[PDB]
Amino acid sequence: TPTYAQWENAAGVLTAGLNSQQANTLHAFLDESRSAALSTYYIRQVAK
Amino acid sequence: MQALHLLGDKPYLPLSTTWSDPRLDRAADITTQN
Amino acid sequence: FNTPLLNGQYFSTGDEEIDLNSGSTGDWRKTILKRAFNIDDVSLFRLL
Amino acid sequence: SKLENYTKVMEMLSTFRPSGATPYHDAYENVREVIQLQDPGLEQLNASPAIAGLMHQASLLGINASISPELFNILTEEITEGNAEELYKKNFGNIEPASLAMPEYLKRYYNLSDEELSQFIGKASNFGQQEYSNNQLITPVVNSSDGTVKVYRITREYTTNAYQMDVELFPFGGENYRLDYKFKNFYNASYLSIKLNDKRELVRTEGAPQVNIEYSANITLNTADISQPFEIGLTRVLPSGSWAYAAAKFTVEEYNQYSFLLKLNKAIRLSRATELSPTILEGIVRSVNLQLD
Repeated sequence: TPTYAQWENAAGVLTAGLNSQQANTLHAFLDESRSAALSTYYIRQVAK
Repeated sequence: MQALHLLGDKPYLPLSTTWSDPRLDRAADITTQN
Repeated sequence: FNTPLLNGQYFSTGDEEIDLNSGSTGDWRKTILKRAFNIDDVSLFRLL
Repeated sequence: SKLENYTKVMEMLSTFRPSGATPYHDAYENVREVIQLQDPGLEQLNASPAIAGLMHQASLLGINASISPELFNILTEEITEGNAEELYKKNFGNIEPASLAMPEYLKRYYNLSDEELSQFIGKASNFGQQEYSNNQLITPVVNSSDGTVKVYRITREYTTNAYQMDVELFPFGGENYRLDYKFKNFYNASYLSIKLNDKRELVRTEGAPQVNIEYSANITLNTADISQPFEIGLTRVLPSGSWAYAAAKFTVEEYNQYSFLLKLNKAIRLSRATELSPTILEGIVRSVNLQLD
């Protein structure tokens, strides 16, 4: 199975081809997903 | 948010219950007391 | 180059050497160049 | 976490399976979103047979369904008793299954909606074992007095004339049960009488029960009953007053929630990842296995 570095490399190569409008939408979606994941992990593992 | 914490936790209400789909005849006889 | 940040990596001038060969599959810096210039690897080498 | 750089953190997060909205594979999400911007539906991928054939179908297709590779490892896992006690350690870590049994805690944990949780809790009656195995049935039961889920082990024990029949018991509520039974031999009953042991008659059926018919009864068994290793005594009484009596004991035990919570976790995460209704997924799972697996 592809290791995370392979995935991150593919993500970067694929992202380099996008335009400003599509990059803006991609970054907004990524930020929302990252926020959900980080909030859940913080609740489980960092919250006192 | 000020009104939100005043209301507090919305109560959970399970849809699965002890209510047995009773017959109208039987529900009426049961509720006929007093 | 630096915005938006790519995989939490900050791009700046350095003494390291970056490959512009299209078939070389360069590091994240080549991806930064491609994203900044909005071009693919083959056209990047052609521009070089 | 003792992690300094961003990509090490996102690598950690890509596999942090014990938390309620991880594992979160960021590079995979970026790739999927880029693909669904650049070629919605992979029309160009599928229009090129060579490229589509360099991939497996299940790999390109599993990028539509938003199943990350660690989520794929979660959903593939062979949950069974004898590993559920440590796959709970893998998939939930330190939260006690008694706390996570409460619907409010679990809804907060998965960040679910109330109506979203309600249909999973209906499906919970399916989440158990679907049939008796080794004379055991292990099943959740919702205590509707507070909505909490309780797992019961029912252990069958044929006591009397087991050559007459098979008999099976399936709870659905507090002291509320379905009893199923299926005869092996024919006796021309004037009626069929079924009792708790030979004592409290829970149901009676007139006429002769036939061979190879699964009859059923929505019996009740109460706390002072089910605390015992009680018998259930069935009795085909013939017009002569002769009978084909037969019976089995059914021990009822309360049981750990591990194998329940792991299946509910698979169901919630699959429904959320594929944005498909739980009813749809339940209608899909039955077309592979008669066990919801």
